[PDB]
Amino acid sequence: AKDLLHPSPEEEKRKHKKKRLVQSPNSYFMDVKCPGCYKITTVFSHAQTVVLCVGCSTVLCQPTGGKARLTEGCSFRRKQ
Amino acid sequence: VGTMPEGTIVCCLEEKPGDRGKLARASGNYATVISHNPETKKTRVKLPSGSK
Amino acid sequence: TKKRRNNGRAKKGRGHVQPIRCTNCARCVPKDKAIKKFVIRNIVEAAAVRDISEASVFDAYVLPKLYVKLHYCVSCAIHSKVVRNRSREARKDRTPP
Amino acid sequence: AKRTKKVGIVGKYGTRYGASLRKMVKKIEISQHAKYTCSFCGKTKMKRRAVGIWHCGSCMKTVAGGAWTYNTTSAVTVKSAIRRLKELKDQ
Amino acid sequence: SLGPQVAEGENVFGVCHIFASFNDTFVHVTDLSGKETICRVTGGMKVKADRDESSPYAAMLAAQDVAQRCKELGITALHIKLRATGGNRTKTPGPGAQSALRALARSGMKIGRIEDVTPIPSDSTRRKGGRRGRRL
Amino acid sequence: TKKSLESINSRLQLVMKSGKYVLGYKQTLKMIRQGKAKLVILANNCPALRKSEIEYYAMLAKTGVHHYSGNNIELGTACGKYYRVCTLAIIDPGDSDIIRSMP
Amino acid sequence: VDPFSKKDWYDVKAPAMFNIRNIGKTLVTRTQGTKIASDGLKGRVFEVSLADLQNDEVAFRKFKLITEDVQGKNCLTNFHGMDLTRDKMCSMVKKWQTMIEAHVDVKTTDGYLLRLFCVGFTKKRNNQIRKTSYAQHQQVRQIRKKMMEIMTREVQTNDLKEVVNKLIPDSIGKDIEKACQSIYPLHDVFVRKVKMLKKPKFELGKLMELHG
Amino acid sequence: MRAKWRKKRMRRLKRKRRKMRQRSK
RNA sequence: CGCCGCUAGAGGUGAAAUUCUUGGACCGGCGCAAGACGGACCAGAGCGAAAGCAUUUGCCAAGAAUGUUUUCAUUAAUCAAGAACGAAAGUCGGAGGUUCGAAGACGAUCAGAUACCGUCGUAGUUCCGACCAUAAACGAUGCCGACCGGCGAUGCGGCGGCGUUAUUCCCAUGACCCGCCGGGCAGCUUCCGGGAAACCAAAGUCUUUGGGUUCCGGGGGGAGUAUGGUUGCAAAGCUGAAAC
Ligand SMILES: [Mg+2]
Ligand SMILES: [Mg+2]
Ligand SMILES: [Mg+2]
Ligand SMILES: [Mg+2]
Ligand SMILES: [Mg+2]
Ligand SMILES: [Mg+2]
Ligand SMILES: [Mg+2]
Ligand SMILES: [Mg+2]
Ligand SMILES: [Mg+2]
Ligand SMILES: [Mg+2]
Ligand SMILES: [Mg+2]
Ligand SMILES: [Mg+2]
Ligand SMILES: [Mg+2]
Ligand SMILES: [Mg+2]
Ligand SMILES: [Zn+2]
Ligand SMILES: [Zn+2]
Repeated sequence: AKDLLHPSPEEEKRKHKKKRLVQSPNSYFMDVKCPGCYKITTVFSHAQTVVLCVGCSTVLCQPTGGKARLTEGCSFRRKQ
Repeated sequence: VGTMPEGTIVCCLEEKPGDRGKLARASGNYATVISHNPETKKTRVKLPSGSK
Repeated sequence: TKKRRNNGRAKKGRGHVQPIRCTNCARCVPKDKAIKKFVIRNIVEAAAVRDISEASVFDAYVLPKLYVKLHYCVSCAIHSKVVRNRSREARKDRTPP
Repeated sequence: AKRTKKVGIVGKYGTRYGASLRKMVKKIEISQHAKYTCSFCGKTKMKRRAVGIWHCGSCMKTVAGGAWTYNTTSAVTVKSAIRRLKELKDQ
Repeated sequence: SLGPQVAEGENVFGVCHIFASFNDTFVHVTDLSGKETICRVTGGMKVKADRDESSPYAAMLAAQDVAQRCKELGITALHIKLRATGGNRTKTPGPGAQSALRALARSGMKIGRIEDVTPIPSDSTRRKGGRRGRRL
Repeated sequence: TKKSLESINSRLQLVMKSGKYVLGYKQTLKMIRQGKAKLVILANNCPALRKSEIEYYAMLAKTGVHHYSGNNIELGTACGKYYRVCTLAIIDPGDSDIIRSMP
Repeated sequence: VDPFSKKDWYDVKAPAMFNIRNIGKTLVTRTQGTKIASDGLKGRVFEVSLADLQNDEVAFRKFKLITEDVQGKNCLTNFHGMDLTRDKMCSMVKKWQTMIEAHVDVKTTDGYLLRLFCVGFTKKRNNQIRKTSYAQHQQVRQIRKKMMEIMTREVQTNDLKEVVNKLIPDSIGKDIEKACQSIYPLHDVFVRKVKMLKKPKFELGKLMELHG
Repeated sequence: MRAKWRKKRMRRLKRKRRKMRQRSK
């Protein structure tokens, strides 16, 4: 017997994107503080295109299968 | 034929230098150039029969 | 019936594997189905090592080995005393010591 | 309608000259009477002249080609080999 | 003859090609290059019968006679190349090689290094046997 | 290379419906003499005389030159009209960036 | 007749820089009429491994020598080829490694053009349970470019004395093993074979320059 | 007798009977 | 095949013989030519709808899985007729012909061999074009979908882990180690349940019998035969019965 009504959060983090009960995704939105000028740029986690900041003309994200890697020393936060 | 490398596929050549075309003249044929000697300027060719 | 689950060989994903000749009777056999071994031998008789160790020019530093991927088919390997038969629960075994 | 089922262009011969001979003459009579697309002007007005000579109605540009088709596959092989041995180390 | 060099302690080298087959055995003594065959005795030369020319007794008599002739022509040491029929055939050497190394090292003929230059193909042009090959 | 030709085909798809262009040698000569044309595109197998003349008019009139590597049948495929064509003239690029890609 | 009463004895002098230059001694017939004695000497070769030439390098990695000419009963040889012994080559092919090949034609500074090869293997890194250790094949296509690239700079701008002096410690192999580390841990890097296809010229002046 | 060679003999008999039919159409 | 040295045997077998051999074979050494083939690395590994695919390199399009807070919004599954691929062998043209080798030839073994063994050698084996559409085409298990135990693996993505290690010095991807997720090829165990059993995580969720759907079998022989029709150049393929 297993409580499917109230499962363990350790299980809920481990299980797949869509196996669990509420089926929320695993991606997030991250705010990148640009090294060049000042600008905070809202960017998606699993971005597919290159992300150019409109002022500084420096490449933020090299898009990769999975989640993109950043350029150099750019923090991020979790917001919902 | 001294200019061309071996493996060159030609047609309408001279046997002796200066008789304006004798070998491999018929329709749809070719001679093939192989094995140059630098000194004593000679060259092997394959004729369309199989004569080297 | 099935005598074996794997049908003898080890092809499962494939549709066709190359054949390789046997050494004895020269029959082509798919190269997982064949009985495969590998003879590492001293190229001298191990009893005859000492005769060459007597009159060897160098200081016994040359020690040549002969390596052969040896490759049998099952129809002659059993006759040539390699793959001797077993029991029902003894077919489930792996590598001999 | 479809007036013949098998013989195609070779029906002009009739019941004579033999089955396999008509079978082997079909596949190259279609080739020598087919219009081809000119590689120069881009139109489809190639037509065979006397044997070995091909001609396009636009631009009058006359190309020495195969005896029955526009290019022999052996000749295309020779042209590819000639350009390869050309740019191979510059003679 | 006087042959090579004197001043003992120095060895005069020769290459011995040993060719061990399942129905014959060759021992062959050549110079370091390979053209000049010094002495060449097979197994069937030493044994009269036809079936014994792959037996290990044939390699002993071939080895004794070649070791005699090499001492006659004054060459001391031997590098040893060993081989069998390796194209499509049995890559293993015959039984004669075990005999021929022993009966060279036993009576003079000091040995340098030994290699097994058996001609191994890349990818095996068709076998002599057929589809199902040898039967009995 | 392949990204360049795919860029050429996609930007020609956009110029096909958005921008303004003229076709044909005689009509492009009007636009190149009037300077209205910005960028000319010549097919591979156009004759060498006409190719040299259009390239000479462009080097006179300060106009972008491009050689479309391809037979004039598939140049018509590129411009999206069933007849064949040898010379494109982008006299008004509406949304594209073909001229802002190479020169 | 007993023709070994007739056959003449020459000594075989090795070329430079090995450590010592006495290979051995050979035997032809005798300069008699049309048959000059120096003819077969121009054609003979020599197959000899190390530890007697290079004075205690590796025992394997044979060398092939082509006898250039003879000089006052001394027959001198130039470099011809370099091979590995069958026992060493058939060793170090383990069932669960990944054998990697490479081959390249390359011209020297002078008129020599030569073909040389390369063999490589993967390596079980220490502290490992996964007993396979294969490569994803794109690192293999990377490393064939790498091993073809480095040989072009050790051979293409060098001459023969320097490339043989590179082949003495396998400096090509130690260099590829060093430059390999960022891509994969290769193991037992060798060149395994180098053989000539065209010799430029006889050049006894270059032979005397090889000596001193 | 194998089913293989039984099919072969029936096949050869079929070819013989076809030749007999074509000999008397 | 060309030369170079030596020298009477060399092949080949259960044992020998046919065959090559002082006109120098086999053997070694160098070199050239031709065609076929890609060993070892190669595994209960991958990929492909299957048949299949293994030297390097480039070009050409194509695809699975994974990641996705991307788009469209029921476009879905199985399918009579119809259609594309479909190993080996076989057939028709063109090119060449290394090895093997049906047929055929001999030599031996046997009472007899036309069989196995050996020597020679035809078509084919190769490539380019067309056809034929069959196999123990096998996991002898139609396809899609869901549920029902565990365990260690391994291949491919993705994610987490101041563990270790190579750069030069952060930095990343590199190489192992630890663990999770997705689906793939598999395996050990078990009283999951089944079946006639062998055995199977499917061949289970079936007398408590119903998720959807195509093809099929009805004692053995006669027989995939006859006979019609249809395809094929032909070999034959597809459909296919009865008397007894
Ligand atoms: Mg049984
Ligand atoms: Mg199969
Ligand atoms: Mg018997
Ligand atoms: Mg020979
Ligand atoms: Mg086929
Ligand atoms: Mg026939
Ligand atoms: Mg005919
Ligand atoms: Mg004909
Ligand atoms: Mg034969
Ligand atoms: Mg069937
Ligand atoms: Mg089905
Ligand atoms: Mg089916
Ligand atoms: Mg991984
Ligand atoms: Mg990567
Ligand atoms: Zn066998
Ligand atoms: Zn035209």
